Amino acid sequence: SQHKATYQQHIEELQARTREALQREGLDGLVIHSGQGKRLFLDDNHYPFKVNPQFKAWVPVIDNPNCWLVVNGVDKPTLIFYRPEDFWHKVPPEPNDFWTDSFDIKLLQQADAVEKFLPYDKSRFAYVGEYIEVAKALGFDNVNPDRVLHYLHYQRAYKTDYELDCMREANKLAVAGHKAAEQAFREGKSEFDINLAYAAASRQGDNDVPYTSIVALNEHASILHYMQCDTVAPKESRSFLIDAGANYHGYAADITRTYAQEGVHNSAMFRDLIQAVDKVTLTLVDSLKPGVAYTDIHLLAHDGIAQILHDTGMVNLTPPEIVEMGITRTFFPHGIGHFLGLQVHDVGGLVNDDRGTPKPAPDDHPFLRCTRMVEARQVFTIEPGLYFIDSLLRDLKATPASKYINWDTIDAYKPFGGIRIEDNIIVHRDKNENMTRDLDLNLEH
Amino acid sequence: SQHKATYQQHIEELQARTREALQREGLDGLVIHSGQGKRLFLDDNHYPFKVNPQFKAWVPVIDNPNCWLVVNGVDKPTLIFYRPEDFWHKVPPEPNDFWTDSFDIKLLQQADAVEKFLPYDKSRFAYVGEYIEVAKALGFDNVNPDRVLHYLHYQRAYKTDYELDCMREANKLAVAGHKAAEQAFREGKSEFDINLAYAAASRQGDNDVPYTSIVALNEHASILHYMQCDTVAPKESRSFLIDAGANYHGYAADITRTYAQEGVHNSAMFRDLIQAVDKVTLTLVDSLKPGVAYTDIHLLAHDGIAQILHDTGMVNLTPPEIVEMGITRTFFPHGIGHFLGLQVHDVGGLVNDDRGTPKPAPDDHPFLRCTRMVEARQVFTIEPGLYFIDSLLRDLKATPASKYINWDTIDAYKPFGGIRIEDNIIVHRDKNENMTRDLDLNLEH
Ligand SMILES: [Mn+2]
Ligand SMILES: [Mn+2]
Ligand SMILES: [Mn+2]
Ligand SMILES: [Mn+2]
Ligand code: NI
Ligand code: NI
Repeated sequence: SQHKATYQQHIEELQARTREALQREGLDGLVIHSGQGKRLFLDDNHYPFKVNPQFKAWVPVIDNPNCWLVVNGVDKPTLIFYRPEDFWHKVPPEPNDFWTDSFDIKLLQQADAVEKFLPYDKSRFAYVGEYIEVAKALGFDNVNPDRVLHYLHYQRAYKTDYELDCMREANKLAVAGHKAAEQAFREGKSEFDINLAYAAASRQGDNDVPYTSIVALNEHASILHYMQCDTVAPKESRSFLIDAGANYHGYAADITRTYAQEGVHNSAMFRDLIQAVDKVTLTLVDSLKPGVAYTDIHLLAHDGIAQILHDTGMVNLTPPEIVEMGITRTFFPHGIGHFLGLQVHDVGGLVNDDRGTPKPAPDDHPFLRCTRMVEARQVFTIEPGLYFIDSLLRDLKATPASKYINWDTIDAYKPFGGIRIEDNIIVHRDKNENMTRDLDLNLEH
Repeated sequence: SQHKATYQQHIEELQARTREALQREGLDGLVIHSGQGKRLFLDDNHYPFKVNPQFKAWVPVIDNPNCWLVVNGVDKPTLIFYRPEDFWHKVPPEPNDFWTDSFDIKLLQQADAVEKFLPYDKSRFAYVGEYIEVAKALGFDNVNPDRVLHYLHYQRAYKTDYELDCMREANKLAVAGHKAAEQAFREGKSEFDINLAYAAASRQGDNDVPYTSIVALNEHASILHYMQCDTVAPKESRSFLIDAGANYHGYAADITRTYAQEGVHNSAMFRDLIQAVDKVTLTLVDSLKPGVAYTDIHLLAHDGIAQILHDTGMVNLTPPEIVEMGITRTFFPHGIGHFLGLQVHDVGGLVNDDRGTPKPAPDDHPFLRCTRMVEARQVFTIEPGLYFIDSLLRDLKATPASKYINWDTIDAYKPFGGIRIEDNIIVHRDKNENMTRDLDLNLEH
């Protein structure tokens, strides 16, 4: 509907960035490697193929190993495109799609035959890719140069119109999955079956999604990296946290919702806690504006969580006292969000400039993944949370801060695990676009 | 029900094998590494963890990186068991299950802290694992010694009672998936949705199964490594080939079935072709007996396929002439089957002895994966096929053999793609156990 024209503009922007990167490093071009198949130890099975982000940054070929871009920022980029013809393969038609006019395409039938399409004098080129020993054999002395990658990673923060469209489509697929997952939860289904419901609606399976989904019932919602999926449902399914996304052309969505089951003891109470976290998400989204330091968004999240901890009677101190004593970190221990793009935890969040000068997170907020200034064309997650994490509550109970905690109230919330409400937002010059809310993903459907 | 006693016997057999391997190499012990997490290039996501087969050969811990066995074939094996306690992890109870009494278990909280549990003098030990640079840093000069691995791989052919039980359970899960997949096909569902139906019934997802499933409709059934799953069903779904398995404690099932849709033009004809391939599978299974050369099973398969090609009028030559002219290879181009176990294409199929002397497949049958003599306690796949592979038919049409082919008959079968019927069989001294058929997986359900 608009992708060919927007893609051609995307290519012009990438060519411009490539010219600058090449000037900084003193090179004539880059050779960008999609990757290779990875064989299991002692075995003939392979790992799922995961394309080099620097390759899919140019072209929506995400499922094809042994492909190579040769770019100089001036000429039409060369795409060496892997297309074996052995009888056991599904041989697709030669590439022909919205993107193909942008490239000089060379078909490669044998991965080991790639030298014939590469530059003769590689002294002037840098290989960009994971297979640094392969690049060495092929003759590249310059591999993954920091000046090039720091510059490209910095610019990756600013999405082109094409990229923003791809991210909108990824959000659409993810939202469909999310709505189906909520229904499956309310049907009493296991974590495993809820995940299949999400796959069925998003049309994305476990090796299509851009990160492994968190599908967590009851107390599992307190476990931030909960990776199991139980195949039997709990006797009582009272709460549900799902963190799951989708890919479109290699661009990610990254969405979290939390739910309370109708009819269980204290359902309304937990539901209202979810609603309070939701209001923090939306308030923080409104605080995103060009010029704001993203660290201030993180600190503002801690202020919101403190207000909830106070209002619910969980902590018998004033909101600023709850913050200043460090108590909010027990309940909200991770970062407020991060750049989103070709990678889920997208690149450039902890640098100050395009040369890679570090700007690390504060010491008391070590898991914050972005400290950049907010600007137009950036895409962010905003993901406040409030959890009842047994290990951190136990640590807290053994401190002097334990006397301010109403442990009866903690015990009432604890069986519901925790809460996170994560949206994906495009920052524009004069407004924000909450892709997730624009698709009518709120709190119950 | 019987697993603790059978497992203890399994451990005694492994200790015996370990004593022999150690004697051949001149070592005092092995250090066997489960593996490590693999990070995506430039990213913080990880590949799905895949356990070292030599580790899961001892213990049913298949989802845990940074674990280490120390074995000498005499003492109770040491298991260094990874159990980090950081707040973001689901911390399970300390290991306690049927297998745990067999080990001296040392808990490891930090992967990089493993040196404290390893032998001081490593000169006498061999590391067995993928992370050979890690082993070098830790001080092992002996890594993956051929004498040890050739011996252990040879003995892996002969399954213990415990292993046979695990393989029976894997077959049970796979069969459940297979029956559900057939139903989904007959409902007109897409490849993608058929795969979800299989997951739902087997309770195994894309990263649980021991190989990526082939889920192929119509002409896709002719594509032996068909890896796509279309998300929209064809206008007419006339045929279905599914090659899919399951894991139980790291042991694989590996099953293929093919189906014809009721009511389509030429349905009965294709159905009858499936039935003829099925009769070849069953006849070949009866030919498996201790003392038989597995290569003779492969050649016997070619005789059966020739008989079908003759009987159907596809090829206007006598059955032995069809074989001797090489025509059967166009229709059945892969091997008749392979050892099955901890790995799908299980180890030791192409060696003559326990020192690794090669016994490669014949030149005219290069994809045959097993040339071993059949013996009791071995587990095999038997997987004859008959396909209509456009690339090979085109090659054939350009040869003098083209004049013997009834291309009208080929054109009638071609839209159905192809056929494979694969069972998993345990060879006993006096009989075979067809695990797959024992679970009532035949041709329509
Ligand atoms: Mn996120
Ligand atoms: Mn997330
Ligand atoms: Mn097989
Ligand atoms: Mn198979
Ligand atoms: Ni368009
Ligand atoms: Ni048992």
